[PDB]
Amino acid sequence: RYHESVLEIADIFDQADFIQTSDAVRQLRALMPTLSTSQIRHAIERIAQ
Amino acid sequence: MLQQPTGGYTTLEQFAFTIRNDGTNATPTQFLQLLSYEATENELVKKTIPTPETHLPSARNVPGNVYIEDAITQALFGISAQNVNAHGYFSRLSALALPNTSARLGLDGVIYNSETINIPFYDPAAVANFAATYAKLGNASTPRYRADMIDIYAHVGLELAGTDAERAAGVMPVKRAKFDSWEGSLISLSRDVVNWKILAFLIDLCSLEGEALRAFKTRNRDVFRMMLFIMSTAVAANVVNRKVTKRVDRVLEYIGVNSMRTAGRTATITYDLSRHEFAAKFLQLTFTRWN
Amino acid sequence: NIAVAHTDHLSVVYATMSNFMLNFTNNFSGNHATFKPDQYVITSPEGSY
Repeated sequence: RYHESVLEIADIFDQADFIQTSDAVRQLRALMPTLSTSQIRHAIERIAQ
Repeated sequence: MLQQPTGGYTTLEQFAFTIRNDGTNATPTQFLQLLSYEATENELVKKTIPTPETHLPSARNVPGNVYIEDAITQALFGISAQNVNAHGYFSRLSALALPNTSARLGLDGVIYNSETINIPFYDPAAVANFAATYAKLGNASTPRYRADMIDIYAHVGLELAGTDAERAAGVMPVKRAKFDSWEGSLISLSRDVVNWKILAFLIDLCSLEGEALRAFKTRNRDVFRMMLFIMSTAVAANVVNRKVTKRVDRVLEYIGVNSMRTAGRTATITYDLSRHEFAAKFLQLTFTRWN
Repeated sequence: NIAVAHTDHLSVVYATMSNFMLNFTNNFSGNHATFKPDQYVITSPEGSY
């Protein structure tokens, strides 16, 4: 055994640019109901009109 | 469930090899006396025989049961035209080569998957050694395995027509063998020697020990010089029959030298390309065991 | 554009269907290097196959 979980590209690999690292928005990001490729596509579609 | 007392199944009246000729039925020994021969001056010298390869083919899974025995004879001395046979269920034999197997080999010439009710079969222990030598006959047409269909025949002619005065030196003069005949002749001995129970012989060769092998080879060096004669006229270059006043002789062109196509055509038994590879694989495998 | 609706809604389908009433044999193939059917046979000692 070993307790297996998931990591982040948000923690290791921080760059002031290209990886948005603000914990206020890390708190914001940890709320949405798990987006796919179609959920995020209709997101950049409703914001158009 | 017959057993051998080390006399072997050949020391039995159950199955005995007898040719029919002369208006009555005779033993091979009586026949061969008629074969008289001269010389034509092309020295047929005894070469060495290369050892066979140990690898045994796999008996591809097969339901039902094939008459393993049938094909062994139906290829060697088969009379009726036999078509290509390089392919076939010819290696189910190896399924008897392993120690504990249930597959049994009956009398008559079949290979059962499971011993069934009311069928007499050879002894499961002495049929094992027969397989670890003859199941090797499965790969008879695999390239890079087939024997050579030329040199073995030199060995063959030194056997049925070689006076000992010659074999003890390893060299002999090519002979032209002619016996006296009747009607069908050569074709009649084939239709005859086919149903002989060859398995009843070969099993003995791989089991019987020095005590009863020197004695076995002495009483059966003739049943061998019979299924070796017919197998030879399937090679000879000519079969033309000389004529006396009322008598007829079956001069055979060149016993012991191998050509590629039958002299018989219509007069005698005939081989095929697929069979030339087969006879060389048998003749090679058997000689090491015999000699 | 397929994988999301392929490894979620269709994934739970096999997960349940694996253990039906009638299904009984193993058709597993997670190792193409070594796997055989291991078939059975109906045989009688009185000549049947």
